[PDB]
Amino acid sequence: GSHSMRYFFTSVSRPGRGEPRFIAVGYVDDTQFVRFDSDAASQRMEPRAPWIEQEGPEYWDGETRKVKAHSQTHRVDLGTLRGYYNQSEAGSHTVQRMYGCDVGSDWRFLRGYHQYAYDGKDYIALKEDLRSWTAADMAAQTTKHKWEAAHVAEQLRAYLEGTCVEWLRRYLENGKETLQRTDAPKTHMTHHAVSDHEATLRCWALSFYPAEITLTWQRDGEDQTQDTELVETRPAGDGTFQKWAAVVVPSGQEQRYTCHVQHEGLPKPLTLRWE
Amino acid sequence: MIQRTPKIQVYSRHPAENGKSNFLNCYVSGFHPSDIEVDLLKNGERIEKVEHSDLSFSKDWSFYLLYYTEFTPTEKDEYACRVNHVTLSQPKIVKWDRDM
Amino acid sequence: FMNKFIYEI
Repeated sequence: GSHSMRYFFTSVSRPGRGEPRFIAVGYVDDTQFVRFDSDAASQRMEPRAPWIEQEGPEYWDGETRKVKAHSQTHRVDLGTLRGYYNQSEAGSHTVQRMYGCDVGSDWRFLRGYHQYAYDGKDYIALKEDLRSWTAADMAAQTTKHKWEAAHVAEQLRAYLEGTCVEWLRRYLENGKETLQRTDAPKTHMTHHAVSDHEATLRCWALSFYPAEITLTWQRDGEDQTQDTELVETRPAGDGTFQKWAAVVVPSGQEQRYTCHVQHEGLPKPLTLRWE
Repeated sequence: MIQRTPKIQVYSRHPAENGKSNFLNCYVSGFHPSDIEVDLLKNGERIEKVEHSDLSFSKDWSFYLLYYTEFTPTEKDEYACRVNHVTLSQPKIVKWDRDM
Repeated sequence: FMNKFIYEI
């Protein structure tokens, strides 16, 4: 199906407090498998998935040698960006980089991306054609010229369309028990009495993977999303996800309300009804 | 610079059942910058052994973290999560509700 | 697998 490999990098300067905090994480779909933290002791790429630890020492040596290069590039970038924006030397600033590739149902390249942000604001991004850049302001345009001169986009295209896809396919094959699975959500409905004339009807979906799911409340068929307390899909901690949607029902109207659960793991959308 | 308020969710990995082991999670998301302080509390007291996930961000570059610790819920015990961030004028306590 | 080459801003 659509699968994806993504790498996230965060570099936070700590002025007068030590080296910048560098954190790198790697995801296949909604599953973290690699991590690096400058404040950890290993100073190595650590595994976060059972399918990745069986890689040899060469894999981890290469991953650590590349993540330290990323760390050194981001440390230089912190000062370069502090210079471009004429910011003071005593403020902590954040740099974020996210790059990866999505492959389709045929496990062939579908989309590549490489985004770069400064202080939570878009800075420079690779366009969908993997040839041009989108800059946010004039410092980002300066970077765009520096990167067009160095032919950065061509090397990035070679990586995203080739190496990224190949290693994503390797991961999908080696970790199919967790990566190619579809855990259908376990659903149930709860009913709480907020008063004697009102009640809360909550609809739960637990233990599902991947995280994409739709919970919709309906009253006699009409949509109730404006009066629906929906929470962000949250991790359970075991590689699955949770979600719930609540509605305030007048006491005696519970049979009018139906919860609808749509997930990739469900052959038919589940329709839950209280009473 | 950009400052986004953390959304906090306190929950359990499994449906709460008294006497049975479980995991307490405090999920902070959508915040910026990344400097954040998250403590899990049992009856107001700080829980010592708390592990946390690794720092990642969303499409709008807002960070998300998951703090968790093993625990056995009971009928009388109270659990909560204290979160402190630049965007919060006062550290917010989010109580753990078995049905949320 | 991360990118071997990383250029700077």
